Amino acid sequence: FGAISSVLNDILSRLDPPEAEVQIDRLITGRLQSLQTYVTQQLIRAAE
Amino acid sequence: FGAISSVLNDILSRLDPPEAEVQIDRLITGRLQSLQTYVTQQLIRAAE
Amino acid sequence: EVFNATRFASVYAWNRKRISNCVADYSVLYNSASFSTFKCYGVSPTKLNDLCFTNVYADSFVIRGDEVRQIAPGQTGKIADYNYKLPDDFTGCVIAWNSNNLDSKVGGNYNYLYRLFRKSNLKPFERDISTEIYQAGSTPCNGVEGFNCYFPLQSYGFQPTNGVGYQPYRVVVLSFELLHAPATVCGPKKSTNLVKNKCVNFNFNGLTGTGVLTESNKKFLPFQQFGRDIADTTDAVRDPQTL
Amino acid sequence: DLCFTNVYADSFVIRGDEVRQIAPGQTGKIADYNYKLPDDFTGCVIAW
Amino acid sequence: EILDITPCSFGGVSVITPGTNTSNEVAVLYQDVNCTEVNVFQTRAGCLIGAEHVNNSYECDIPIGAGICASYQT
Amino acid sequence: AYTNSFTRGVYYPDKVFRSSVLHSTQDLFLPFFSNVTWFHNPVLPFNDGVYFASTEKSNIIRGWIFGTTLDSKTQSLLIVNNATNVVIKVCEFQFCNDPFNNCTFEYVSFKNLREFVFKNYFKIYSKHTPINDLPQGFSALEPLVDLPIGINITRFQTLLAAYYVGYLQPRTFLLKYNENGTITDAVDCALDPLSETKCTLKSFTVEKGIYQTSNFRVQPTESIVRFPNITNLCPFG
Amino acid sequence: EIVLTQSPGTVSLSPGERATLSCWASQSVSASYLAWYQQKPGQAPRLLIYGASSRATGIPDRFSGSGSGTDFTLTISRLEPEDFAVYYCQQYGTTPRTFGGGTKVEI
Amino acid sequence: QVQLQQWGAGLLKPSETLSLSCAVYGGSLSGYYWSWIRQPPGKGLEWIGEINHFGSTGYNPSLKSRVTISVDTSKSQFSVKLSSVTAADTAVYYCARWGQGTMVTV
Ligand SMILES: *[C@@H]1O[C@H](CO)[C@@H](O)[C@H](O)[C@H]1NC(C)=O
Repeated sequence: FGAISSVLNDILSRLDPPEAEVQIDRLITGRLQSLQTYVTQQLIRAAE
Repeated sequence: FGAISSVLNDILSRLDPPEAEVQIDRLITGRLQSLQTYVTQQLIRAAE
Repeated sequence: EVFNATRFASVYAWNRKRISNCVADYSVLYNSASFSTFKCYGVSPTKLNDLCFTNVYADSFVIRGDEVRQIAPGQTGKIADYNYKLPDDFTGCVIAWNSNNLDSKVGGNYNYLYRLFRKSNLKPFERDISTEIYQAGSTPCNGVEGFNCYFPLQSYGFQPTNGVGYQPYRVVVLSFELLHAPATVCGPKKSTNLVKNKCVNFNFNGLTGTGVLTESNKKFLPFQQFGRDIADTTDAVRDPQTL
Repeated sequence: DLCFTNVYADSFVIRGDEVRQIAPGQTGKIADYNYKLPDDFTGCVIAW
Repeated sequence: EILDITPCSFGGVSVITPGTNTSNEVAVLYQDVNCTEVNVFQTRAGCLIGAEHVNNSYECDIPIGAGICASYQT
Repeated sequence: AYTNSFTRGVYYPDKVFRSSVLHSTQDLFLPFFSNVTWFHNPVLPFNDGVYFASTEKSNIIRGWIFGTTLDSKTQSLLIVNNATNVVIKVCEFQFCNDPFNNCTFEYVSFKNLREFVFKNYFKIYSKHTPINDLPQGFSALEPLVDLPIGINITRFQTLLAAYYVGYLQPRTFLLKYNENGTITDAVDCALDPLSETKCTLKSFTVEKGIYQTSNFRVQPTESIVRFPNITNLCPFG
Repeated sequence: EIVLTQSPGTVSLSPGERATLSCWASQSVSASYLAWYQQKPGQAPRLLIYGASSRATGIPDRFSGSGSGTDFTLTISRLEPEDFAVYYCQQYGTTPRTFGGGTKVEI
Repeated sequence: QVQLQQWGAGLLKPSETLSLSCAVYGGSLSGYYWSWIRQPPGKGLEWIGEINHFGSTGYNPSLKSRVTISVDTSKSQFSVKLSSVTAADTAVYYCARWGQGTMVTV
């Protein structure tokens, strides 16, 4: 999603917090979008 | 979508690679969201 | 040694010392404020000897004091364009300090040069020690140096009396690579014994995570370092200290 | 292939020894009493 | 001169196929083109390559478009 | 000469162990069914990377040399095996035409299909199989060695009776790790539409149907420039 | 091939007078590639003017160079009692770096 | 501090060769450009050869294929080797980047 890695435990292990929030926020807004797409799909299929 | 321009080439031409790609990230997140809204409406309007 | 090294080469002729099979502390590289420039970019400067890498490079040269700005991820400038370029995904830190107390002839050092001419900017970590005269104009520059034939290699004049903005600075940049192969150096954190069947926090050869450790019947192949899962997540790890 | 807002063209004749004196930072009787060129001069001089 | 502008041809590509457990010969559909800019059949739905048009008629084994369907047969 | 590279030219892109999973990746590989040169001495380029494979009956094959100038005036890499161990170094030797200093690094450790793949920084991939020309079939090349030199290399000549030469390209493959954890079959993504499909579905079997995989696009044959109608000349002259 | 034409070959002048050395090149010399040397009798060459406009370091301000193209001109505004020496100009705009024959400053 | 001492001059028979010495003090010959300057009796200066610090070197056409200039960084000395000498080569050779002058008689 543009952050420097995909492992949330790695990105912490390699950076101290203050710029991690710059990285981690990129993941959060990424994955958080990925759910609600999946959920909405399930909801739509649920009605069918 | 808060980027400098709607034209992708313009961002490619005018801005430096390490800086321009920040603008491109805006356009991607912009358009990519827009499809989701479009696609999601299609599903509902299809199940209708 | 590489820090207390009596000598440095030019920026265009920048050393690339490879480093392997070490126990790096970096602890002397925190307290010692002798480095006027210490800017880790890939990682948090404090958290090094708690981490470790497959391989690390020590690039060394000496440059003008102001040019310390030029050596930055994606930074622009003649030294950056014609003498030494950093990777965009720079993984490491930059160490630079003033060398007027050493790199200064009383009449001024001519010893350090820089290539100010090139028709194509170097790639990151590229090193062009090319010596041939640079064709400034469009004339066929046929061995005659001079008009339309400028020498790309220009020397720093390092006198003790120059300004700090022009003062000589000793600089060494470290680049890391955290890859799949076993690390060659890891910081001083003594390991412990294996534990089975308990939700525990682990960290193997730098790889970090939490869970339960179990022996497996997995038939690795004699080279295979470790496995992963269909989620591209870790499945199994081999003890360095035990196959 | 480029262009500016306006272009200014001067014209006169000097002695051959004075040709050096039209350049940024030049000092001379022409440079100080007849025609001076500022430091950051965007342009040039043509003489024949 | 008043010059019209058309974004020149471009389309999706689809692969006709019988099941792999049956054969490997496959046919390619190019979507809506003259197909002189790519044994070749032309549809109101696109260009077809590698299949034979047949005057006969059958049930639709694999749909294509505009009432043309493809199948694997002698 | 020439020969058809049936399916060989695969190798674990890393050391990660997997099991019974079709994994899609992208690296340099020998594209399936390419023209491999058949030999019986000379020197050939190395623009990206060679799929080297020799049938061995008398063990005449002994090594290779890689570089740009292939003499003094720079360094070049050397492989030699002399009856006792494999010897490797990176010196600038007085190279002969085809025999059978100033250096920093050195390492010292026709049924015999000593296969090899060399890629660049520098890696070493191989496989050794019993055989009986180039046979069709399948075999995964295991990694052997990584060598840290980073030398500009464009050309090589072998160091010796036959062997073949391939050439790697940046394609994307689908690799099937087995239950034991081994590559047992792979499929090119760009070989043919049927192959193009398999990658799209990430499978080795395709139910009869239709599948959209790629996008046709007329590429512009060229770029053609139009400059505006000139204005008028003014008293510049 | 660039031959520098210095004139006159000899010049006799009194102290305080303005002395001008003329230096013409057979071909136009680009970017004022003209260097001036003053050679005291029994002494090594001594640089006076570099680039035909830049004076050497520590050379007196009385020395001055002028000219462009095929003209180089060395000016000594106020003659000095030790300025009666041979002055040779050198043109380095071509690979065959060539110098002038030298002009003698007399009394 | 800064001094360039010339040596190796003297009287030489025709067609012989010679090797110049130019000891530099306070300078880095390998780091600054060096050239040798000759002047025949009663003539002007004549640039014969020059050596770029990085190693590049050039010679005037009158000495082309007969002269060779090199430097001993081990001693920080400038050398100017001439071969196939003749009468016309008689000139005062001072080494500059000037030196003291070395008369060559041949
Ligand atoms: C560390 O010691 C153990 C036991 O002697 C040995 O097996 C291991 O190979 C040594 N180091 C590594 C990581 O190989």
